[PDB]
Amino acid sequence: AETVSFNFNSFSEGNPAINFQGDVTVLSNGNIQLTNLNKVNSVGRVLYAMPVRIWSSATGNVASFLTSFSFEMKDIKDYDPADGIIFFIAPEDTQIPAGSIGGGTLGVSDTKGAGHFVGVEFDTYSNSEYNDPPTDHVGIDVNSVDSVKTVPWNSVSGAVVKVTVIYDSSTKTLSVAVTNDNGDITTIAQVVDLKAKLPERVKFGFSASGSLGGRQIHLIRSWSFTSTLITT
Amino acid sequence: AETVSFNFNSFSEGNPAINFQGDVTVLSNGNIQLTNLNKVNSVGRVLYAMPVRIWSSATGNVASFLTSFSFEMKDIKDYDPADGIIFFIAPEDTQIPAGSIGGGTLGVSDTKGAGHFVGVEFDTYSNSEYNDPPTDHVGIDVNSVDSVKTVPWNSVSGAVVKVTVIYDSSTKTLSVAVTNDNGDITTIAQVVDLKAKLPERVKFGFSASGSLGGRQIHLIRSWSFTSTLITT
Amino acid sequence: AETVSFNFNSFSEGNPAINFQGDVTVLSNGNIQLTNLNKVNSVGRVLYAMPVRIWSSATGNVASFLTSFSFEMKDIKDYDPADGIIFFIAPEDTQIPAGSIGGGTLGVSDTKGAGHFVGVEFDTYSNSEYNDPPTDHVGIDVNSVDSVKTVPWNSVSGAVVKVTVIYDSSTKTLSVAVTNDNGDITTIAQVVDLKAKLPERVKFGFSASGSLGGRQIHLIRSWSFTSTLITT
Amino acid sequence: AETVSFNFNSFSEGNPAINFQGDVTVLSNGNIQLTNLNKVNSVGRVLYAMPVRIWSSATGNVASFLTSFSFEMKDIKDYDPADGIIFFIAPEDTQIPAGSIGGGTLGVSDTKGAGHFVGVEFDTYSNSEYNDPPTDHVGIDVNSVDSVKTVPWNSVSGAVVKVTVIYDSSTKTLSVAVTNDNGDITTIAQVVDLKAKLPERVKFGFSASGSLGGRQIHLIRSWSFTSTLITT
Ligand SMILES: OC[C@H]1O[C@@H](O[C@H]2[C@H](O)[C@@H](O)[C@@H](O)O[C@@H]2CO)[C@H](O)[C@@H](O)[C@H]1O
Ligand SMILES: OC[C@H]1O[C@@H](O[C@H]2[C@H](O)[C@@H](O)[C@@H](O)O[C@@H]2CO)[C@H](O)[C@@H](O)[C@H]1O
Ligand SMILES: OC[C@H]1O[C@@H](O[C@H]2[C@H](O)[C@@H](O)[C@@H](O)O[C@@H]2CO)[C@H](O)[C@@H](O)[C@H]1O
Ligand SMILES: OC[C@H]1O[C@@H](O[C@H]2[C@H](O)[C@@H](O)[C@H](O)O[C@@H]2CO)[C@H](O)[C@@H](O)[C@H]1O
Ligand SMILES: [Ca+2]
Ligand SMILES: [Ca+2]
Ligand SMILES: [Ca+2]
Ligand SMILES: [Ca+2]
Ligand SMILES: [Mn+2]
Ligand SMILES: [Mn+2]
Ligand SMILES: [Mn+2]
Ligand SMILES: [Mn+2]
Repeated sequence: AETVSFNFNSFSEGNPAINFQGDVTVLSNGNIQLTNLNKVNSVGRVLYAMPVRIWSSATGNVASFLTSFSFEMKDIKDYDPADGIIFFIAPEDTQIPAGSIGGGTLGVSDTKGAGHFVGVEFDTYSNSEYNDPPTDHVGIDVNSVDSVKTVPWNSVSGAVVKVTVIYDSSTKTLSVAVTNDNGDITTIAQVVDLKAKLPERVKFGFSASGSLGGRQIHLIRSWSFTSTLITT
Repeated sequence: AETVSFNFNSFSEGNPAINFQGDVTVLSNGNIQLTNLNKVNSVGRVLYAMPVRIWSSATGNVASFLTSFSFEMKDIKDYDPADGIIFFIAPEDTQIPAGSIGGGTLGVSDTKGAGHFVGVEFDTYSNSEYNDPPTDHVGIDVNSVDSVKTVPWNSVSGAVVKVTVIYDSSTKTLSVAVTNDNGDITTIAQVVDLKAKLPERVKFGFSASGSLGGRQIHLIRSWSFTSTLITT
Repeated sequence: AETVSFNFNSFSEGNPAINFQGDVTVLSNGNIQLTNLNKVNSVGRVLYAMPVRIWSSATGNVASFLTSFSFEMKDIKDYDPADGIIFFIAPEDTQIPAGSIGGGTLGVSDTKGAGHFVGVEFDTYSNSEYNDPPTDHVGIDVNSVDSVKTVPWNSVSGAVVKVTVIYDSSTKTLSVAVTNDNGDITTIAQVVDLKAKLPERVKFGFSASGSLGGRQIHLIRSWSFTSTLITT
Repeated sequence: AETVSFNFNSFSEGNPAINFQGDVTVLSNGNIQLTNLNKVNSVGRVLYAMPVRIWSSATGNVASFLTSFSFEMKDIKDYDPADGIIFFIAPEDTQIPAGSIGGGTLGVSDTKGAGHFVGVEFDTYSNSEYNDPPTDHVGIDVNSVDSVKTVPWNSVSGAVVKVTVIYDSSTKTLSVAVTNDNGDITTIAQVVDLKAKLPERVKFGFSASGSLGGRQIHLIRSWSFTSTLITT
C-alpha cells in the first residue's frame, strides 16, 4: 500500500511541510491564524506541501483517508463574525482565485461561487447569493460554495471544535463528525466521486476569508492525516 | 438534543456502568480480556450498562453517533489465532445465545450464524459455513455473521489497533476506519437502517470467542462514545 | 566474535531463560507487570537468566550491543504515578538492595541512591534527594540514580513507548532513542566506559518501584537484544 | 515539536514522495534497484522528496533523528561485485555530480572523491585513491569518500542487511548498528556537527554505483524515518 501520514500538534514558521497562501500568520503559541484582521477581503490558506496521489489511472484505485483537526473562531469588536473556514482538496496547482473578493467565497471560489475543489465548510454568515441556509451550518462543497448538502450548526466564539472526516474509497462516501464544545455531535455524509472531480495528485489544506465589515479570528490548532492507496 | 457520552481509558470489574457476560475478565492493567484461554468454545461480552435510545417512535428521528476504541489480538502457542472481536449493537435484553458454540459465531449468533444485532467484526479465521472471505477481514454484519460486506485486513499479533466509527442518521451510513500498526488505514462503509433492524432502546458492546483448537488473546483497551438524538 | 541474541514477544512465568526478582508478575496477555499495586514499597525486577560477557580480560575489548523494547506506564486511581522504569546492566549476582525502600531508588539503589549498575531510566517522579530535574525525564545512570545526564520527556498514561539503544565499543558511546505515542522522538547519548565500571560478566534487565502514595502500572511488552564481542 | 516521519514497507512507481535520479528502477516486488547492470559507470539515487529542516537559524537547535532501512547486495556472473551503497544527507538541490565516473565515488562525489554530503557507506570494493581499507567496510563520510572513520565488515551476496541509525542533537553523535545475516552486529559512531556541514534544509536518500568491470545488484527493501526538531 502507498500511505501518507502526518501529525501537527502545533505549527512553526519555516517548516517545509506547510505552504502558506495569503494572510496566514503563525502565532507565538503554535496556532495558525488564517486572516488579517486589518485587511479588507482578507484571505489566508494553509496546505500540506506534498501533493498526495488520491487515485491512479494505472490501476483505477482511489485512496481512502482519515483526518482530524480542531479549530476555533473568535469574535472581535465592531465586525460581523464572518465568514468561516473550509477544509478543502484541490488540484496541485491550487492558488487563491485571481481577483478574490474573500467574504462568502471562503477563499476557494470565484465571485459567482464556483471553483475546482471538494471541501467541508463551517459557515458563519448567510449569503443569499450562494443559497446559504439561514443559520450557521456545516456543508459539503463540490466545485461551488452553494453546498451540495448542509446541516444546521452553531459557531461558539472562543469554543474549540474537533472534527473527524472519513473518506471510504469503495462507497465513495465522505463522512464528517463535528464535536461541539457542549458535547453534542453533528454529522453529515455525502457520496462524492473524487476520481471524477479531481486530478490524480491533489493538495489538502484549510482556507478562511473575511470582508470589509465581516471579520473574526480564524485559528487552526492541530491536524493529523493518513491516506492509503492500494498499490498495484 | 438528547446526548449520551462516556469514555474509558481503563476498565474494572466493579463498575456499575459495564455489564460482563461469559468468560470476560479485567486484568490488573485495566484491559478487558474477552476469552478464557484454556476454555473450550469460550465466549465473553462487555456492554455499556445503560441502554441508549437510538430512535424515537414518537418523532421518527434516528441518532447519529461517533465512537473510537483500541484493541489488541495476540497469539498463544499451539492454538490457531481465532476467532476475532465484534463491536455490536443489540436489543437491551441481549444475551449469549443459549448453547453457543463460540468459534465463528463470535458470541452473537446461533450455529447457523443468525441473531439480532448490528455489528462490525475483526475476523481472523475463515469459516466457509458463514461464507467467510479467505483472509483476515473487517465486516459489516446485520443480524448474521454472514457479512453484508467485508474488506481484507491483516491482524498483527501483539499490535495495538485503533478504530473510528461514524453513523450518519440522515444517510443512515455506517463508516469505519481502522489504523493499523504499520500506519496503513482500512475503511468500509455500508447503509444500515437502525430503525428497521433494531428497537428504540439498545445496548452497545464487544464480544469475542474461540473454539477447542482455535484460541487467542482478545483485549479491549479503551472506548469513547457519543450519540445525539434530535428531539424536534 | 562471540554473539548473544534473543527476542521476546511475550514472557511466561515458567521460563528459566528469565530471572524474576521481587513483586514481578506475568499477566495472561504475556506482559510483565513489575510492581504490585497493593504493596507499599513495591519493587520488581526481571533479568535475562544468562550472563553476557561484555568485555575480555585477555584483549581490552568491549562488546557492542543493540537492544529494543516497548513498555507502558498507566495511572491507577488515588495513587501518584510513580516512580518509573529502568533498563539496567549489573553484576551477575545482582539482587534487590537489602531493605529497599522502592520509590526514587528504582529498585537498583540503596537509600543514598547508590548501587553497582549502568542503566537508562524513565523517571516519572521528581526526587530532590537524588537531584532529579523537575519533570518526567530519561537519564543515564552510572552507579547512582543521580544521573550523569538527563533529558526532559513526557510519560503518557496508557501509551506504548518504544526504545532503541546502541552501545558502540570504539567510542564507548551509549545512545538511546525513545518514540512517544505522539510520533515525536527524544534522544540522549553519553560516553560510559563499560569495562572500568562493570565486571567481565553481567546480567541485563528491567526494574520498577513504587512507594506508599506513589504507584502506577509498569509493563514490559517485548524485548530483543544482540551483543557482539570481537575476540582478536 | 516539529516532526517528520515516514514508513516505506515497499516502493511504488509514481509516488510523489520519492524522487529518482539516474539508473533507478522499481521492481514488481516493491524493491528499488539502484543501478543498471548493462551500463558502464551506472549511478542510481533515490531521495525522500520533501526537504527536511534539520537545524533552525532562529533558535540554534539541531534535530535528532532515528532511521532504519534494509538493503541487499547480490553478485552477478562475470563482474566484480562493486561498488556499494551510501545512505546520505545533502543540500536540497542535490544532484548526481556532472560527468560522474560511478565506481568508488558512490554516485555522490567527484573524481577526487569530494562532494557536499554526510553519509554512511557500505563499501564493497577497495579504492586506493580514496584510501579505502583493504576489506569490505562501513565508513562515515563527511564531504568525501575518504572516510573520517571506517570499521571492517563483510558483504554477503544475497543477504538482507538491517541498519539502525540515531543522530543525537545535543552530543552530535551519529550512531550506526548493522545487523548481518549470521546475527552478528557491527557498530560505528562519530561526532558530526550537521549544523556546520549542511544547510538548514536537506534531503535524505541512498545512492549506489558501478563501473565497467565492477557491477552487482543493489536493492532497497524498506525505510522508516523520524526526525524531531525542538521548536519552542
Ligand atoms: O457583514 C458580513 C458579510 O459582509 C458581506 O460583505 C459586505 C461588507 O461587509 C460591507 O461593508 C457592505 O458594503 O456590504 C457587503 C455586502 O453585504 C460579505 O459578502 C459576507 O460574506 C459577510 O462577510
Ligand atoms: O508521592 C510519590 C513519591 O513518594 C515519595 O515517598 C513518600 C510517600 O509517597 C508518601 O506517601 C509519604 O509517606 O512521604 C514519602 C516522602 O515523599 C517517594 O520518595 C517518591 O519516590 C515517590 O514515590
Ligand atoms: O573492478 C571493480 C572496480 O573497477 C574499477 O574500475 C576499473 C574498470 O572496471 C576496468 O575495466 C578498467 O577500466 O580499470 C578501472 C580501474 O581499475 C573501479 O574504479 C572501482 O571503483 C570498482 O568498480
Ligand atoms: O481451528 C480454528 C477454528 O476451529 C474451528 O473449529 C474446529 C476445531 O478447532 C477442532 O477442535 C475441530 O476438530 O474442528 C473444528 C472445525 O474445523 C471453528 O469452526 C473456527 O471458528 C475456528 O475457531
Ligand atoms: Ca456563507
Ligand atoms: Ca470467521
Ligand atoms: Ca525520580
Ligand atoms: Ca570503495
Ligand atoms: Mn454555506
Ligand atoms: Mn467474517
Ligand atoms: Mn532521575
Ligand atoms: Mn570506502
